[PDB]
Amino acid sequence: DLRLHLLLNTSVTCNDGSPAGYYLKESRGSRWLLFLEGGWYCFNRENCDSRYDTMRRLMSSRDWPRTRTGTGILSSQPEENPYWWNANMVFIPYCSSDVWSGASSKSEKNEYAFMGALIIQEVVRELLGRGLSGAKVLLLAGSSAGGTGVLLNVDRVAEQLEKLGYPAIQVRGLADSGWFLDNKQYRHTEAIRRGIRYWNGVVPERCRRQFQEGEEWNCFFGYKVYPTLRSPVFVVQWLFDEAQLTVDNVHVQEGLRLYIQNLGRELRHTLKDVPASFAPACLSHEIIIRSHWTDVQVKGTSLPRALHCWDRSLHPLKGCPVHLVDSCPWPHCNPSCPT
Ligand SMILES: Oc1c(C[NH+]2CCOCC2)ccc2ccccc12
Ligand SMILES: *[C@@H]1O[C@H](CO)[C@@H](O)[C@H](O)[C@H]1NC(C)=O
Repeated sequence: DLRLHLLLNTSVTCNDGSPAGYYLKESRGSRWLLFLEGGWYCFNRENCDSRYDTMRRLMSSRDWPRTRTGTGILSSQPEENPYWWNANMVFIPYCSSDVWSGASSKSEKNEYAFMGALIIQEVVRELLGRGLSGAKVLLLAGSSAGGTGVLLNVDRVAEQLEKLGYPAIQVRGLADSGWFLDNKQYRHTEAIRRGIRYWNGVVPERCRRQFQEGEEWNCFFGYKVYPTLRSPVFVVQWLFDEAQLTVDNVHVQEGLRLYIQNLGRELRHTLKDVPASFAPACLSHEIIIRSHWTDVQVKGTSLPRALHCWDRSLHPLKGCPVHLVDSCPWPHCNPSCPT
């Protein structure tokens, strides 16, 4: 169980103005995993109002429970988490509906607050007083919108710790199911463009400088923002991601067969030069906090093993690979895919 702490700076809020927060389980014998929850987003007054009605835990802390059970990479049991079972564990709930990009308070012109980028900054600052000041490695991880959130925020956390005087903490990222293609749909980007303006969204500075004003939406797509990042980032992405297919209007004859095979090939291509990555040929979505995340393998290597090999590479390795991408071209051509 991880224990809830609401932020002491009550000006850093969820969408409805309630305080944001984090769930923490300390491990005093260890020198930190900070996980960003996902859950889509909203981009105007009308669809944010709908989300407040039936997805309110993603917009408010008013009904959060006092504890959460750590699962998958957040579990403290070696049988469930061979990778980092002894680490300090943090779960940051997603209550800003902005893909963790926003920096805008609720005001007399704004019905909702969109503060995802500032929530991450404030969690880091308050954790430094609870033990993070002594850390050797801070791994910023996340699933779905939280995985895109890692890509948008990992270099800002690194800069924050450097400016605060902690140059010895190594900041790294782990992006799960947050690597999308802005491709042609099977049946018939504007929502991101509108969302960024609604949220006052912020993107990493080197990427912003490349694409310039009005084109910041580009930095939400992994294959465009990743080359601009300085922190080490491990990318986990199913080749046939269910959220990607939903946006593509896919739910089998020749036209759809070719569409699906082309999607897998394009995703494989975007990862060819990503040295730390794990990309199985499965139809699924998210994995790192699922309890059975230890089951899937690529070329004989599990995801917990690949992450352990990544740790060793940051001190190629014999029998300990870090770049693992399936080549077979159809969902479940990998026998270890989730049923
Ligand atoms: O915008 C898209 C997404 C989701 N976006 C959400 C926010 O961050 C980045 C990805 C997924 C598939 C898409 C396919 C084609 C065009 C746009 C797409
Ligand atoms: C609380 O957070 C806001 C927004 O980031 C910031 O402007 C303010 O300085 C913070 N308060 C303190 C005491 O640091």
